[PDB]
Amino acid sequence: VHSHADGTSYDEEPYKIKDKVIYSVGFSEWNGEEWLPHIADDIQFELRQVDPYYRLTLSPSGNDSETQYYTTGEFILPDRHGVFTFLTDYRKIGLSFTTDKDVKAIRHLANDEYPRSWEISNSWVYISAICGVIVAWIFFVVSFVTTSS
Amino acid sequence: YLYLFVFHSTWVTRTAYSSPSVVLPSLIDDFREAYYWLRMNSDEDSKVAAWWDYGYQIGGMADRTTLVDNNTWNNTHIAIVGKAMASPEEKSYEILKEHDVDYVLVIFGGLIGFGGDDINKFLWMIRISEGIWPEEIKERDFYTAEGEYRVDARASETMRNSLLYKMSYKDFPQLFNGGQATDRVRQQMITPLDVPPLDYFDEVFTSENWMVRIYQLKKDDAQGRTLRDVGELTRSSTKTRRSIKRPELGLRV
Amino acid sequence: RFYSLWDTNYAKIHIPIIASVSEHQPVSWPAFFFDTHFLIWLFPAGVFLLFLDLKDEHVFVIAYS
Amino acid sequence: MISDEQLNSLAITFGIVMMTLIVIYHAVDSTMS
Amino acid sequence: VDKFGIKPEIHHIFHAEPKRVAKPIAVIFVLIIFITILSLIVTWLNSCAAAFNNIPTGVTAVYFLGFIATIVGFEVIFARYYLGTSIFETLFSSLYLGAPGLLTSTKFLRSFG
Amino acid sequence: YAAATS
Amino acid sequence: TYEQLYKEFHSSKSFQPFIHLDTQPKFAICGLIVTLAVLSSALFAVGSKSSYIKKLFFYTILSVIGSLFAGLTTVFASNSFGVYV
Amino acid sequence: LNWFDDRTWYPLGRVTGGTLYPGLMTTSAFIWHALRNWLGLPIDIRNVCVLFAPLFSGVTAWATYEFTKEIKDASAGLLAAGFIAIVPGYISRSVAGSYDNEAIAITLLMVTFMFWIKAQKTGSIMHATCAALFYFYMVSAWGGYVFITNLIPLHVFLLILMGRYSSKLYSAYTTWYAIGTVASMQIPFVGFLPIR
Amino acid sequence: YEPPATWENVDYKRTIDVSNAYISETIEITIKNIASEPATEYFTAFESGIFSKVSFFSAYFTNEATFLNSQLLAEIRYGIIQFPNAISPQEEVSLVIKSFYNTVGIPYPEHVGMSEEQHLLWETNRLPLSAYDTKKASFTLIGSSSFEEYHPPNDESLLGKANGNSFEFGPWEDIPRFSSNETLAIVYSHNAPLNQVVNLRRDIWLSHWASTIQFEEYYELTNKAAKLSKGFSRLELMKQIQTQNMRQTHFVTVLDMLLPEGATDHYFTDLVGLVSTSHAERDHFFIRPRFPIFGGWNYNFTVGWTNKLSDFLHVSSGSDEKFVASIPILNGPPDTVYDNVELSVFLPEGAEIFDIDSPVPFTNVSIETQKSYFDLNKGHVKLTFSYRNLISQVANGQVLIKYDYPKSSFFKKPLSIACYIFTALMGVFVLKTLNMNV
Ligand SMILES: *[C@@H]1O[C@H](CO)[C@@H](O[C@@H]2O[C@H](CO)[C@@H](O[C@@H]3O[C@H](CO[C@H]4O[C@H](CO)[C@@H](O)[C@H](O)[C@@H]4O)[C@@H](O)[C@H](O[C@H]4O[C@H](CO)[C@@H](O)[C@H](O)[C@@H]4O[C@H]4O[C@H](CO)[C@@H](O)[C@H](O)[C@@H]4O[C@H]4O[C@H](CO)[C@@H](O)[C@H](O)[C@@H]4O)[C@@H]3O)[C@H](O)[C@H]2NC(C)=O)[C@H](O)[C@H]1NC(C)=O
Ligand SMILES: CCCCC/C=C/C/C=C\CCCCCCCC(=O)O[C@H](COC(=O)CCCCCCCCCCCCCCC)COP(=O)([O-])OCC[N+](C)(C)C
Ligand SMILES: CCCCC/C=C\C/C=C\CCCCCCCC(=O)O[C@H](COC(=O)CCCCCCCCCCCCCCC)COP(=O)([O-])OCC[N+](C)(C)C
Ligand SMILES: CCCCC/C=C\C/C=C\CCCCCCCC(=O)O[C@H](COC(=O)CCCCCCCCCCCCCCC)COP(=O)([O-])OCC[N+](C)(C)C
Ligand SMILES: CCCCC/C=C\C/C=C\CCCCCCCC(=O)O[C@H](COC(=O)CCCCCCCCCCCCCCC)COP(=O)([O-])OCC[N+](C)(C)C
Ligand SMILES: *C(=O)c1ccc(-c2c3ccc(=[N+](C)C)cc-3oc3cc(N(C)C)ccc23)c(C(=O)[O-])c1
Ligand SMILES: *[C@@H]1O[C@H](CO)[C@@H](O[C@@H]2O[C@H](CO)[C@@H](O)[C@H](O)[C@H]2NC(C)=O)[C@H](O)[C@H]1NC(C)=O
Ligand SMILES: *[C@@H]1O[C@H](CO)[C@@H](O[C@@H]2O[C@H](CO)[C@@H](O)[C@H](O)[C@H]2NC(C)=O)[C@H](O)[C@H]1NC(C)=O
Ligand SMILES: *[C@@H]1O[C@H](CO)[C@@H](O)[C@H](O)[C@H]1NC(C)=O
Ligand SMILES: [Mn+2]
Repeated sequence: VHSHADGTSYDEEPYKIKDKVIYSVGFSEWNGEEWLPHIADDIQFELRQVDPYYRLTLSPSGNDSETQYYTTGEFILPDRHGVFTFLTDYRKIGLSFTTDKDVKAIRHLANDEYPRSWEISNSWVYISAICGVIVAWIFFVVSFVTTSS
Repeated sequence: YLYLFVFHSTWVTRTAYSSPSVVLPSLIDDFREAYYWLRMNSDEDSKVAAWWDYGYQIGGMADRTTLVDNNTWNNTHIAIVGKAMASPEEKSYEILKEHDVDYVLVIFGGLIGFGGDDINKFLWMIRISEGIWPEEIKERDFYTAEGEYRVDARASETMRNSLLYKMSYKDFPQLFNGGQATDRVRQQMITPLDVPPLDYFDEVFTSENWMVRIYQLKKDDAQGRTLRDVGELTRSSTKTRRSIKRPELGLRV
Repeated sequence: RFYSLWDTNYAKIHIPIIASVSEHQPVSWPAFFFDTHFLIWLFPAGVFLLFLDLKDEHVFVIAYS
Repeated sequence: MISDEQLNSLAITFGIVMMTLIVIYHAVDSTMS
Repeated sequence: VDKFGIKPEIHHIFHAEPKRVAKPIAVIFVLIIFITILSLIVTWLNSCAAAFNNIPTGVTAVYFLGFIATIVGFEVIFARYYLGTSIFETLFSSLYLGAPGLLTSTKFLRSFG
Repeated sequence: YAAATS
Repeated sequence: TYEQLYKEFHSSKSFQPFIHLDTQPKFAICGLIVTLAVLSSALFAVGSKSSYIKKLFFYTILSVIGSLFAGLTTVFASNSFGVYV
Repeated sequence: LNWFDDRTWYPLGRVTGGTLYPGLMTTSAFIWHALRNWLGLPIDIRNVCVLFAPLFSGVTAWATYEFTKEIKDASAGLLAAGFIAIVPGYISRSVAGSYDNEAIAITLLMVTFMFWIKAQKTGSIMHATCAALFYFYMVSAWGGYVFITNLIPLHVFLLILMGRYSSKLYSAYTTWYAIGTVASMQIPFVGFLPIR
Repeated sequence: YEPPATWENVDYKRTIDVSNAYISETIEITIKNIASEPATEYFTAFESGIFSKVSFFSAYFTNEATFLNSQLLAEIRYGIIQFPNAISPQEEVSLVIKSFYNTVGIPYPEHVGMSEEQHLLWETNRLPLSAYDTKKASFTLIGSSSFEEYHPPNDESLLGKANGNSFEFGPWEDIPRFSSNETLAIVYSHNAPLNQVVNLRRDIWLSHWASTIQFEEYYELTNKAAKLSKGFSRLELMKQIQTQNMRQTHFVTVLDMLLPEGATDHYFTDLVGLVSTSHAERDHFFIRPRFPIFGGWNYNFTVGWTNKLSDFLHVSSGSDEKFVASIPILNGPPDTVYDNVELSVFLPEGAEIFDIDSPVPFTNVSIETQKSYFDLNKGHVKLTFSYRNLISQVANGQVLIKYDYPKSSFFKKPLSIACYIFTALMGVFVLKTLNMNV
């Protein structure tokens, strides 16, 4: 499972560049009698386009009765946009091979998601110029229709 | 002259500029038939790898993911597809697998005589790939030793072993009775031995007039051996092995 | 593409994808008839007639043509 | 629906009607002005 | 020894957010621009003569107020647009304001001239 | 004439 | 009740059309003409320059007649082109 | 306007917002909305897309009529409109079914040129503003707007060399340039190309 | 919930027919009244999975020609039959119970080649499952050329003999009630496409102004036959066709739809365009899909035609403005199984529905309004019946609708179009007499 860092899902909010997401996955072993938790430290997670953009070692965080869960802590999605695969490939010798994949689309930033003008100081200067011109134009029009020649 | 203008304009409009593209007048409905098959009998997330010319149409009608489209913003990607189609099946398989491709679509006009088939657009693919990778796809190898572009029994060994050639002329000679078929855009005879077997791809669809042909990448062997070996096993007739000879394999890590 | 309109041989030399599309090729004389019958001979005339009496509108049309 | 031949006839009929009306307009305009 | 051992970790390297100027400099320049606007508004009323002699009187005053109300009101719309309202609301508000304004402004201009 | 390879 | 409704349906007379579909195309080619004439007169009643009240009177009555004729024409033409209304 | 399609160029994807011209689609969508919500007839979107070019062919004929009516007379305008209506050269890229950018683009070109000539000979700010707005529409519709961007200046330049400068020219050109350029930098595809 | 009132099955004869794309059952039971109190009802027993998909349930008297009241009661689930007259304390009654189910057997070898015939596997209870003690029984499988049993039991009594094309299971003579510990898996031959329509959407548009009733059906079809082993080869298909392989096949090449008499303006399209291979004959509309539908393939298409309103709409006698309409429920290919049907009758804007009736039970009825090409007021009245399991030829009922369409509402459509044109013309008038010159 992969989700936003705040618990929001992917369907409620599709992923966007430079977002913070969490990946978790659980494992279990068969002793031949009961399923038990698999404590392994070599498991890794890869966010790939065609080549790994993120390779992160999963850390144990939260054990069930028969399974143990692993997680990559919050990480920031790349600034490159595209269709990225969320991959957990556990391939140890002697053990069963387990592969999990999930192709998701990481959008670019929309037009309304950039910082507004009133939050950048350089923009403060330019907004001031625009306002001074609009106000002076209104005063000009009133005076051009009032003042006789 | 004005009345002549009206007549000439109407005739020109009727004869030349009013032809649809999805349906060739005879009706030949191969394009839509193949695209609808791909839309109805394929997985919604599957990816189709064809030439750029037919990208938009697929997206509109097949409604499936495409590697390249008519808009050509990225030329390295188109070069990758061109390399994937002008190289031996092993290389094509590796490249296409690296991009999660499920199906490959080719246009073949040998039966009808379309003329807009992929084999009449192969020399362009070879050029574009040649630009990016000058040492692997060489245009001077798809010609004969005399400089001729042949698809006959006198084709280059590099031509006969390319993906596009082996995927377009498959099961073609066995169609025309007698054991020899005749093309109708290049006007050359293809015999059953001019076409080597495809060991990495399966045919899943072939339109009614053999104009669109859809192949599917086959999953790699469970035992982890090259698919050419699986093939040469399933083909080679049963016979006693030559002998038991120590294999030259190297050092186990 | 705009440079290619002046350096006619440029496309093939560098951009190999612009010189494969049929759309960007020169045209033989028949096509200027198949598309504008009768008008094609009568157009060069209209340009001269607009040139004998220059006005600003006519300067526009001449440059366009 | 309307057949192809009938469509051709309609196209040519509209074109001829258009050209004759334009010629009549030019004739009246030139004579009267 | 391919794909048999643990693999080195990869971490994406990000770019830098562009540097914004310190607020004191921006405040200084905003003050300069404000002073320039004030100097213009006073140059009109002082050195130059914006006479304000021919203020309209009679029924024409009503049309004058309507004209000024269209002139300021389109600007109010554009400011209500800069601050978040949608293009469709900004396109219907403009139509509503424009139609009576197109009548009253033309009427003021016809009477006065 | 269309956006296609010749 | 299925039995009651079924008996009522079978022991009843079949639908009879107001204007048969076959004849509706001719009615359209006639209605169009009338609308064209009346509307054209209405369009030529905004230049009379006789009296604003007279212009309003003429325009309103001509427009009303033209509107009724145009509505009928639209229904007949729709039905005759295969888009039934 | 903020659409990322992940079903084209599969590994990379395509940001359509800044790689598409949004004016043909916007016009078709507006016609669709108008027909189904106001006039009351809900035609399909495939039918509107198919019959888009035939509809604007008449608009192009009228625009040609006015543009010619600005160079000689109204009779020559009628002849020009008749010629353009059925001329095979225009018909080739505007047959019912053809839905590329040219369908509406070559209509806007004539409209823009009409307003420019009306603005240059008369000398009016309103017609130059109308020309600027239609030039914006062309910038938003087709990618061959650059032709206008280089034909309107050229005309003006020639008028300077032949000694025919006036004040009507100053007024018309400066108003067209200012409004048109500031408005054609609002399409995401164009960006800051007009100044660099 | 064993039924308290009791009966005794003197003879229980069961015949299952497998010659179609569905299962039809006919149970001929003679019941005696164990209880001394007069009994009036009988309960039939179904399993859970079989009761989930039972399309048609009927019961009738062997001697009489009348259909006894029969319902499905909603883990041996039950159906209740109701006798017209009270049955005496000790007396015998003979019924023929007929059921049609929406299940067919799965192919025993899942993958077969284009030419090979298909064998299907069906699993059912061999021993009579009933709520009343049974003193004699039989089970006979008919309708297929070859019947064999998968994993036959050891016991000789639990075995089948073949007479002609039947597979009789032999007369047992002592059966406890509620005894279902036996399972029978039988493989039978089949050489026909198993046509399943996942969803059908029927639109029936009534127009008073033009006396035409228009039908438009959207089909989502799938063949449930054996999947193609080794993939699809055009070469093999063409070789079959050229050698005049006119035998039976398990793939769909042509579909023969049966339409109401007098149909006109036929059309057959799909989501990609108009298919051209569509021959319309006399009351038959032959349709050829773009690609032959093999085992496990999906094809979604739309067919449509037009008829005359005089054939479906009748006028009430007491009032000239009340109408009764009888509309068919299914007009599809000869042998097909439907899994969901949504029948929508669109009525003119004025109509006000007054009475509704359906011969087969429905899963939902809804009334709403949907706009149309010249709907400038509210829209056509849309009455929607949702149904679940329907069979091609069993479900031949006709929906009956009674609605009121007054003459005031007939003339309002021209008036609304006229009001729109009138307002436009008044707007032009205002725009023309309002000077805005500075
Ligand atoms: C059009 O389509 C084409 C094809 O479809 C697209 O082209 C592809 O683009 C890819 C990325 O843009 C590119 O992949 C990169 O290639 C680089 C060069 O590869 C060649 O050289 C290397 C040796 O240098 C060979 O090993 C290789 O086989 C080639 O011969 C690689 O260097 C790139 O690797 C880096 O990125 C990948 C993916 O993130 C990582 O897995 C890898 O480990 C490298 O990561 C380093 O850099 C990233 C930032 O990019 C860091 O985040 C990371 O931590 C690493 O940083 C260390 O190293 C850097 C220096 O590299 C150092 O500064 C830093 O401090 C750290 O020390 C990657 O493999 C494809 O090759 C290319 N394909 C083709 C056919 O051209 C094209 O994009 C499309 N056009 C578009 C989209 O507009
Ligand atoms: C914002 C205002 C716009 C200005 C317009 C003015 C206002 C009045 C409104 C419309 C009046 C006429 C509109 C009818 C056109 C629809 C016909 C259609 O679409 O027909 C198409 C195809 O055509 C035809 O068959 C013949 C083509 C003839 C069309 C005539 C063209 C005249 C008008 C051209 C432009 C019209 C603009 C509308 C779309 C942009 C429907 O084919 P189909 O396969 O869907 O169904 C086919 C039927 N089966 C279901 C059985 C398969
Ligand atoms: C006498 C006074 C008259 C005033 C002057 C009027 C006209 C001047 C014309 C120039 C306009 C310049 C740019 C306008 C941007 C509008 C888009 C928009 O609005 O999209 C914007 C941004 O998308 C874009 O950049 C899109 C690029 C422009 C695309 C335009 C569509 C092309 C079609 C052209 C013709 C359409 C005709 C249709 C039928 C005929 C988002 O808007 P929002 O909803 O997030 O707004 C919220 C308010 N924020 C701004 C504070 C967040
Ligand atoms: C303002 C001046 C306008 C002047 C117009 C002049 C000439 C028009 C000439 C030809 C256009 C029609 C020719 C094609 C006919 C077949 C189209 C077709 O077959 O397509 C139709 C849809 O298309 C249309 O809506 C065509 C609209 C026809 C309009 C006819 C013209 C008279 C009205 C003029 C405008 C009045 C506006 C008043 C507003 C208050 C396919 O519908 P469907 O797939 O749902 O099939 C139906 C299946 N159910 C019914 C079961 C769902
Ligand atoms: C500035 C204005 C623009 C000037 C003109 C613009 C465009 C027109 C030019 C070309 C259009 C090409 C015609 C192709 C149409 C194909 C369909 C076809 O031809 O249908 C023909 C029918 O024809 C006709 O009976 C013509 C009907 C006569 C109509 C009278 C004039 C039309 C009035 C329209 C506007 C009225 C509104 C008034 C107020 C707004 C065959 O159809 P079907 O056998 O499938 O009928 C289906 C089977 N039933 C018969 C059972 C339904
Ligand atoms: C663009 O590359 C191009 C446009 C039009 C034509 C063309 C025809 C194309 C398809 C046709 N059908 C399948 C009906 C017919 C065509 O007729 C033509 C006739 C001429 N003449 C009379 C000189 C010219 C072109 C076409 C082509 C093409 O195939 O040549 C190409
Ligand atoms: C064509 O109809 C089929 C049959 O209903 C549709 O198949 C269903 O598709 C959805 C989503 O893809 C799946 O969840 C269902 O399981 C499918 N049902 C079956 C029986 O396979 C199919 O989606 C339709 N195709 C189109 C293009 O509309
Ligand atoms: C039967 O009626 C309809 C059948 O469509 C269903 O109820 C409606 O379902 C639609 C489907 O989107 C919802 O939008 C509505 O809110 C539902 N209610 C109404 C009143 O329309 C449902 O299947 C059944 N409703 C019942 C039994 O009340
Ligand atoms: C989980 O917690 C630890 C392992 O981390 C250990 O007590 C046991 O395996 C688990 N205990 C419970 C209560 O789940
Ligand atoms: Mn284009």
